[PDB]
Amino acid sequence: KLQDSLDAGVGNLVDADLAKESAKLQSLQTKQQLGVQALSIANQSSSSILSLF
Amino acid sequence: KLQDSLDAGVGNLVDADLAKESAKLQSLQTKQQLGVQALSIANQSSSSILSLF
Repeated sequence: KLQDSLDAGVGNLVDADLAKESAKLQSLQTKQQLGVQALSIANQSSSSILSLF
Repeated sequence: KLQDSLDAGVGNLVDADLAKESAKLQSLQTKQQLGVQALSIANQSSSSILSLF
């Protein structure tokens, strides 16, 4: 019983809560796609003054 | 007879009625799977605004 107690304790110290991780993964993936789109939008800005000449 | 009565009293004090526990187990498993589906639907919420950009 004491060994099972130490195993449950080590699991309480280290084990991750994966159900949080799935939601944070989905949010971070959507944020990555939005950041790539924002990078393209920022990249377009330089060409607007090409029409000036 | 007095020992039999004391054992019956201890059983009345601590023992559980498992027939209620069976229906509670079925309802709780169904509620757990429904909560997992609700969690997935909550995780999908962020994706809708990618279409706007």
